[PDB]
Amino acid sequence: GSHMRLNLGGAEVFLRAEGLEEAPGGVRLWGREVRVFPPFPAKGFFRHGWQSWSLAAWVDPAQAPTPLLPEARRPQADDPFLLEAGAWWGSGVGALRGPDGRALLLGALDLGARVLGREDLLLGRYAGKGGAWFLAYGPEEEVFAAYARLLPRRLSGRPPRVWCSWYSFYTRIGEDLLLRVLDEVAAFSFEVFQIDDGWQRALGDWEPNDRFPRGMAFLAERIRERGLRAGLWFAPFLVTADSPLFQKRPDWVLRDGEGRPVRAGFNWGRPLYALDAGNEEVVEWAADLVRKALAWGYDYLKLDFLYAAALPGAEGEARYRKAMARLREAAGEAYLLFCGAPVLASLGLADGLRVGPDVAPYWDNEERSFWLADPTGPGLRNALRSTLHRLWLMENVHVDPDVVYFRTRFNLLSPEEMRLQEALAHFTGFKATSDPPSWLLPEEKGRLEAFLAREVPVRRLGPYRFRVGEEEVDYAPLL
Amino acid sequence: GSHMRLNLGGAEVFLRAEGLEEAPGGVRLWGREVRVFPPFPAKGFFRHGWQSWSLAAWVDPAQAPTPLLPEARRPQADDPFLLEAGAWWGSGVGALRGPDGRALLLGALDLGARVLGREDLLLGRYAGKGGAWFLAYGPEEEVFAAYARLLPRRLSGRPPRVWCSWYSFYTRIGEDLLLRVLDEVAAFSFEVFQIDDGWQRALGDWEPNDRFPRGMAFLAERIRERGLRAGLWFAPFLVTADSPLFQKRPDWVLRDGEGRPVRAGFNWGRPLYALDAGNEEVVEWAADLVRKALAWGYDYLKLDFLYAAALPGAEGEARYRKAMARLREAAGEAYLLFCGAPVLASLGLADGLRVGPDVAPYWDNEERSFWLADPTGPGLRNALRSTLHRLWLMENVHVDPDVVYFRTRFNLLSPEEMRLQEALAHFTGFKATSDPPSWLLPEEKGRLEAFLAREVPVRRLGPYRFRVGEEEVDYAPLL
Amino acid sequence: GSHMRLNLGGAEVFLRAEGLEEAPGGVRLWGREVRVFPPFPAKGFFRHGWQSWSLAAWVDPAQAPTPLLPEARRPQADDPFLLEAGAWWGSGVGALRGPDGRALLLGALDLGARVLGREDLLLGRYAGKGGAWFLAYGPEEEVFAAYARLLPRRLSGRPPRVWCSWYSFYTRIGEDLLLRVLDEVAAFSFEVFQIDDGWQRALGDWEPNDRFPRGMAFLAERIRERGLRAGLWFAPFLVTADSPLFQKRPDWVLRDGEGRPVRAGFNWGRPLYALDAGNEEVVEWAADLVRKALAWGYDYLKLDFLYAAALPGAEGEARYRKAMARLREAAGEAYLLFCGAPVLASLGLADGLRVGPDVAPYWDNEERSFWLADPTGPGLRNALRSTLHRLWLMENVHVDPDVVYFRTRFNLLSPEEMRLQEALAHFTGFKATSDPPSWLLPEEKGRLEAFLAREVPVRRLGPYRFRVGEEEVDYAPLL
Amino acid sequence: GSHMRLNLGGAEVFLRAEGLEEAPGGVRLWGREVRVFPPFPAKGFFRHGWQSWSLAAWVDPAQAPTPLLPEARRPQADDPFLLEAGAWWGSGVGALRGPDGRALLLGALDLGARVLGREDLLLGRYAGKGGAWFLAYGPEEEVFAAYARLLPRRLSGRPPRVWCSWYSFYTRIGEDLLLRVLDEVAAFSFEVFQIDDGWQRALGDWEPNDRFPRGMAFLAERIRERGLRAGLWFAPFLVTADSPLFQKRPDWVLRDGEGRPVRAGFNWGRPLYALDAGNEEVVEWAADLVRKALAWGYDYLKLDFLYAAALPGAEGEARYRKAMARLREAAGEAYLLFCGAPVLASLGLADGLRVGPDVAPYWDNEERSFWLADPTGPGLRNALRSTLHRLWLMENVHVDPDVVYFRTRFNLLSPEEMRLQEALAHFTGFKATSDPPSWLLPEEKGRLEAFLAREVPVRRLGPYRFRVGEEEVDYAPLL
Ligand SMILES: O=[N+]([O-])c1ccc(O[C@H]2O[C@H](CO)[C@H](O)[C@H](O)[C@H]2O)cc1
Ligand SMILES: O=[N+]([O-])c1ccc(O[C@H]2O[C@H](CO)[C@H](O)[C@H](O)[C@H]2O)cc1
Ligand SMILES: O=[N+]([O-])c1ccc(O[C@H]2O[C@H](CO)[C@H](O)[C@H](O)[C@H]2O)cc1
Ligand SMILES: O=[N+]([O-])c1ccc(O[C@H]2O[C@H](CO)[C@H](O)[C@H](O)[C@H]2O)cc1
Repeated sequence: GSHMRLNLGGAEVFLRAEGLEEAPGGVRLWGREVRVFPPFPAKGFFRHGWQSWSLAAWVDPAQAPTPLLPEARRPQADDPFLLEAGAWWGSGVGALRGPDGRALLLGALDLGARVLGREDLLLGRYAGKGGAWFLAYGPEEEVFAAYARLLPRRLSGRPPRVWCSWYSFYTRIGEDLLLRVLDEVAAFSFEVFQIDDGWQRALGDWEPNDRFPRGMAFLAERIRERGLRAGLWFAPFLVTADSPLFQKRPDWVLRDGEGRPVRAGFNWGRPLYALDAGNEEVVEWAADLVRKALAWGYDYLKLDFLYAAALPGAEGEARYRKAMARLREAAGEAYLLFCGAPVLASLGLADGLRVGPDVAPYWDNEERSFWLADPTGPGLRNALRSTLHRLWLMENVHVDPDVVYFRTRFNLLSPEEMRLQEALAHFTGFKATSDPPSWLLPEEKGRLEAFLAREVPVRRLGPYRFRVGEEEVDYAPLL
Repeated sequence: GSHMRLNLGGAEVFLRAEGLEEAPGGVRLWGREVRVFPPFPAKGFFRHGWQSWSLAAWVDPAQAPTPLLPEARRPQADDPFLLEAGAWWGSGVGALRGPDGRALLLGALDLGARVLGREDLLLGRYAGKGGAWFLAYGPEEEVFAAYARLLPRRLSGRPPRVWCSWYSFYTRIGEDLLLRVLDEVAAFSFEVFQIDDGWQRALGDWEPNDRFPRGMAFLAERIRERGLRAGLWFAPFLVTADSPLFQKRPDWVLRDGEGRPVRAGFNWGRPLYALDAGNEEVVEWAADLVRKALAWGYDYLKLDFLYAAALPGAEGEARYRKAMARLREAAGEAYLLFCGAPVLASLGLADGLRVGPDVAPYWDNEERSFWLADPTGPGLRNALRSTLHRLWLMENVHVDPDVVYFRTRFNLLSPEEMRLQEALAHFTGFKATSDPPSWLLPEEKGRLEAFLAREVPVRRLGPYRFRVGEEEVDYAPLL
Repeated sequence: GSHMRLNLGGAEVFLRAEGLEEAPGGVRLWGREVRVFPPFPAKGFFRHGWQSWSLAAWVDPAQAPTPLLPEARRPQADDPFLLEAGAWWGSGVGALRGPDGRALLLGALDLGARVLGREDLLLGRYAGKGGAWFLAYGPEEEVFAAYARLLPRRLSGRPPRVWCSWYSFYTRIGEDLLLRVLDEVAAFSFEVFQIDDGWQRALGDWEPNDRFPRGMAFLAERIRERGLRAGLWFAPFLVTADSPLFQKRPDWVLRDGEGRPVRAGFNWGRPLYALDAGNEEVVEWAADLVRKALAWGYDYLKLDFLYAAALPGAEGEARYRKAMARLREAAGEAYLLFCGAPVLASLGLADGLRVGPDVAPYWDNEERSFWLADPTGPGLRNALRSTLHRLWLMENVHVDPDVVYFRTRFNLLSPEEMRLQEALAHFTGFKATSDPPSWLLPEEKGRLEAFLAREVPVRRLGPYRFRVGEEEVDYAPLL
Repeated sequence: GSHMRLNLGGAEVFLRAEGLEEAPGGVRLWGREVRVFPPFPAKGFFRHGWQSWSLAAWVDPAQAPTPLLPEARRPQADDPFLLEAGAWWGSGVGALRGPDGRALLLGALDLGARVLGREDLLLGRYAGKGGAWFLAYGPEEEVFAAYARLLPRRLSGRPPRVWCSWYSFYTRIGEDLLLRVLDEVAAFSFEVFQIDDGWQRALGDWEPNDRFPRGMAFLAERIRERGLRAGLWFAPFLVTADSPLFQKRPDWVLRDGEGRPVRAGFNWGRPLYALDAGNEEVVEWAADLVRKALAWGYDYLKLDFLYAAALPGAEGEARYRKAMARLREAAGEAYLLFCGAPVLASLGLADGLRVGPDVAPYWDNEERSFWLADPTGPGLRNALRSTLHRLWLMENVHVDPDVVYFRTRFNLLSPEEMRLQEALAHFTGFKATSDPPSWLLPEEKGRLEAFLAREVPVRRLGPYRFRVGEEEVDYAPLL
């Protein structure tokens, strides 16, 4: 639309927008597409990925992006559009970095936007109908905090302290094994005992399998008989070809313009498919999973692979928001942890939000991060990189950096590496682990109990430097 | 739209169009697209190039068009569309030639139209919204003459006689050098002393450089103190990546739909870019250049590379014509010579129009003409060929065939070749040279003054046969 | 050459070869190429990899072989030929498996031979000039055992018990650290303390680095002062572009026919190159390294990346065997452990031979095994698989299955997985670990010493069933 | 073959050769292929083209060569092999440049060699049978002068002073026109009046055409009636499809292994073909051209396009030498100027040798040099670049830099540009022009007569700096 001139952060900025208003910290723009030109040579672009596991990092806009491999896995890495592109696109918000350490930020205030970054331009484009934008120029942390104020919030007190079954036993869980672990776990200051992936018969068959013979409502009662809330994991909108639901209700599968199932990724050794979050029947079967778990005794729910409800990217965020809005009301005031979730379109609905890739018992699988050009794989470095670039969302949701390791048995991480993750859990307030206590040395049990029981003050000094208690922790070598 | 039958030129012509009425010399059609069927086996297509340097010739529609190389130079050679297509498209007007030397001519009367030629069809397509057409069948000269009278005019008496700095010193000009030449030239019957490319600091920095220390107003006053008008050259809408304005106003660059600068070609050893001529702030800045030049004392302006204001082709003619309209008037009654310009969309705005490629001190550069298949390169043969096929515009504008050579020093043209170009200058009456008189032999100093200072009577007897004075110049060998 | 008929193993076998005579357990053939036709529908091909880390398994010859990725790593994975071909080729020996669990085995008795497998043919081709073959049909174990007895032996009593620095500290080793560990390790029933990769300044600069200030003779004397022999690791024929010797002696680099250095793969983040092992000046410089190490006080040498001396595959085995022959003897009666080595061309020269990929503190890296289709990467599953299919070499060399893990700290293996690897160490009798005892729990310190210090009796009952002590270890699930 | 160590120029040098002897200035090597490794990081490679027009220049061995276009023209640019290659090959001699301004030179002493240049290697490879090499390390000018001493010589006094018809009239010559020019030319101190291309009926029809009605023996008599030797131009081994000879003797055409004519280039608007210099009939018909011209009165012969006798490159040099050996004896002690000739294989037979591309009346046709990546096209810069890098041959033949311009009429060159060429004619002693005296201004006539009549002392200071008389001329900006 119209060419406009503006004074922002003591700089002259030129832009193209259909309308412009004032706003706290910067300005409000309107238009299906807006173009914002930096008053400097731009050295960095803030490339914000789409969902939890997606790369969030400052990148060189000059050099070209590297294709992520294998193609089967892109639907579970990012917005399919941001990866097929030969240019640098991001989801929702972008930012260019001036030579003085300040950032020109362009951020959507409605669903379904993307931002393009070149060294001379920030271009915002709504996939569907137009919408509002926020534009700001200033120090890096102020412009991101100013942007966060203008998005939905949902801050439910302080985030609980969770013991999570995933990052030790993975899918090899079982009612007998978790009963024993529950006994040792209840001696520590946790608030929630969360069962992760491994209890269900199949994706879409969310009923206990052979290794949970007394069902899920039994387990949750023993968990609360120990003064602990019971948490359960679902991938509500995910399905495989082998799932009974996929053949019993073929009209529930999300299909493209030719009726082929939309590809949703590759995991558990199998191609993944999505249930159609636009189908009101499906959204109800999904909300019914929430209430079936609440009836079972669980008041903490880990809703995973949530990008499947928003495929194929920006274009699907409006369906996604409608569908998670219904699950949100079905859950009442149960805790909802969004995982693999479209990050910005979850604000206001989620209670905690995973903001990076899976931690893992290792720093980096170089085969996946480097040879396959996939920074969304499990790994402590991949986890930390994106989480550091999403902490500005602590204003809007409990930010989940993922679990913290204290064990050295059955873990390749170094003690220095482990303290980097521990320090972000302090900073966000989100404290979880998957460490079985019988895997902890006595020295390590004590670190875990001190970690849960004390609120350690922590301060941000710069983008990668923190003061945790009185230690100074620096993350800048990581990148 | 509708199918129609017609008696045109005593033959029966089938045509498809939305409307039809009578017109001096043929008929007017209406329609975004129109189709005309020749009542003969068409043996030639008149392929009319977009801009001054584009090819304008009769072509064999049977044989395919050769790609022009290198690809980077295509935007400065023609409408990009006419060079990507695998068929014969023309800009504005096309014609089919019968076995009796008569032409079936279809020509747009509004901006933004191309014409396709096969031996069995003339198709006319407006890029933008629809418009009117002129269809006519008769002798070659009358149908083109008839077409001309329905297009805008601006015939401002007789064209001035110009001494031009380009075709001798190229960019290696300076204040002291041109003062020395001004002294020599002022002894001949010139009316304009015009400083060409070479005085400016950079494209988009239209202020004098280190070799014009006393500035450009000084130089105009020195020129007027000899009874001459002062001419100046601009390329207003052209810009390079190293130009200061490309960095200081990146929002003025003409960008495609993903924010990339659209390429305007390759000259002065660098890639070329365009300022956006639909950006009203750009048009007034360009209009200001005209005012600054008038204020400096110049009342003859060579505006060059004007295609850059009409990229990406027929689709840009609307934005172009308006931007040139604002220039046409900041100029008042100054003389505007249009160079590298969309030919038909300039009519009624220019006083003078280049209609062929640059002349050069040589007949043809076979490496660019043949091996790179680029007939828009500098060369006397290239220049004559497009000029001869656009003489029919002489009642709409001063038709500039480019400068005439009289020197044999620092020139590879033969005498026979030089007198072809002289002849066309007599015919159009646009008389210009670049020869420094100190480079001239006493013989040649005489022919130069003989040429400038009496009006030789000149007659067209064929498409490529001419009687100038009494000389029967025949241009049929060259094509 | 000639067509032949034969009674082998009570079945009638057609074969083509230049010569034939009797042999213990089958027949000897002669010929540069020989062809053998199975008297059955062959349901499996034994694909024998070239070097220690190459794949050695039974494969379905019907289904095509998957390309190994990335291409840069192919020279360190196998004979380059076996990875470029679209058929199933093996190194030295192949076998076809009948429906009755019996094998038709063809195996070269000289250097430089490959064996091709289809379900209808065993073809054996010498790369260089011709040689002799062993053909045999019978039970799987006896034909491989029979093949073994015709190849060179060097069985030097019992294999020493080694503490190895690699699978705990990797390259981050130093004098002070290994002194601390030497103290802890010297309390267990080890015989060799072996310093692995990490002491050297660079590949081809085999002098101590900044972290071994007192040098390597010092460290050997400290090791012997505890009643241990001192081991040292070299990669003698490997070199990187930044290695000083790559610059100071460019004539020692192994070059192709146009003078380009032949690539040896990609490790330590850099491209790998080879020193030319047909360059006698190189072989003596490499022989000098052995002498220098003996002079320093080391009498156990792990010679690694030995494939670099045999590039580009079967064609290099002649140059390799001679270069290893000169090393075998500068070593005198020192113990030579061959790693990354051409398996069959090492026999009679090595005292010990790695026969599988590296073990790792994890079962499998699915990104390298599956998605990059590289079974030569580090991993316990990869290690067991090639080791089980080369146990038949135990009467020719000490068969090293790689180190055994007892720690659970800094290790992702399960206990069940660890005892698979322990079992194979008992079976071969090659006992080694890398666990720093300070990393061990009191339980694990006990099993380590139990493991080192009494000889457990061990029996093979199947190809993948074993009785170690009394445990009936079954390896059939993993393949 | 054998690895050898050597002390050369006070440096240790390593090489691979079959034999080594001592030799003045360096050493003599033997072998079909030799490899020489620099004792420094190499910054430049001396890439020596094959024939007169071929590029001779120092190049960056690190960056890749650019394909020369169009493919039709490669046979007349260089050895077809040096252009098809993805590496840097040269004809006959190569050299690597140390950081101190010294050169390691490897040069063939027999026919049909090429030299490869990498930053770490100089590789010599004889196409046919093996041969001798010269190897030297030292200052750049000494090693090239040392190499030249070991090649054939033929120094016939001082080179004549020639007036040549080519670089003014080109093919548009004629007996009447040249008679007039002969009259003005004889007033100056020339020794030879040479008729160039344009007198013959066709390639292979070496008889006077319509514009020489009194034949060639007439013209040569009038030339000597003015005290001047008469010189004539031939392309003896060249033919086009249109030539009477090409159809009358199809068995004379040089054909490949399928009987197709070998492509020899593209000139005079037509594809070029070669007569087979291996065919003894052809070599005689060619020697007969020499004697037919001597019978006519001409004692100076310009034998052009001589690469056709040596196609397809190094492999054809032995035929070429045999065939020019016969023409050399047929010519007796007539002067033979070799043009378009294989440079090193002509030594000993030619009297003067063109060592670079055609001069032209312009500095550079950027369309051919840059867009078509063809530095062998006509042009003063292209001429100078190769000639400067071949002056070391003044020891072995009269080195022809090509004609010198003095006119400014019908010439685009600048006076500064013209003096660069004039200075190389002084330096070599080879003085020629094509300037018709009636095209010279009086000032310019006087420069020409002073140029012919005085021997100006000239001195080489460095690779690109000369002292001509007392002026210092610097060529280094050129490259
Ligand atoms: O690289 N991937 O495609 C990929 C990333 C993460 C992942 O784990 C998610 O699912 C797990 C349960 O299956 C855990 O709940 C975990 O906490 C989740 O974040 C699975 C696959
Ligand atoms: O790309 N080409 O084919 C091409 C480049 C430059 C050119 O010259 C135009 O700009 C010149 C100033 O630079 C002169 O004013 C000249 O009179 C103009 O016509 C013509 C053609
Ligand atoms: O490319 N690979 O698949 C690969 C790289 C290294 C490696 O380790 C070998 O070298 C190591 C030292 O760097 C250890 O000594 C180890 O014991 C050796 O076997 C094995 C395989
Ligand atoms: O770029 N080419 O392919 C090309 C180079 C030189 C050339 O000229 C040679 O032939 C001329 C006569 O035809 C003159 O004798 C001249 O002196 C010769 O050097 C012709 C073509």
